[PDB]
Amino acid sequence: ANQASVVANQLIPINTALTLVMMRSEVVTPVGIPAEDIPRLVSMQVNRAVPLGTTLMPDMVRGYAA
Repeated sequence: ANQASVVANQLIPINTALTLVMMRSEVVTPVGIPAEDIPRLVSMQVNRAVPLGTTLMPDMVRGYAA
C-alpha cells in the first residue's frame, strides 16, 4: 500500500554516479527500490539511462543488492 520507492527527479545518464538531487521518493506501482535506500545509493552508478519520473529498480543499479 503506501510503500514509497526511489523515482528519478531528473534524467539520470548512463554510467553516472547518483547524487541526492537525482532521487525523489514517491508511492508508485510497481514498487521499486525502497525510498529509505536513497542514502545507500549515493555514488552508485546506473547501467542505463533512467528518464525523469522512472522508478529505480534493483537491476538498474550496478552493485546494488538489498
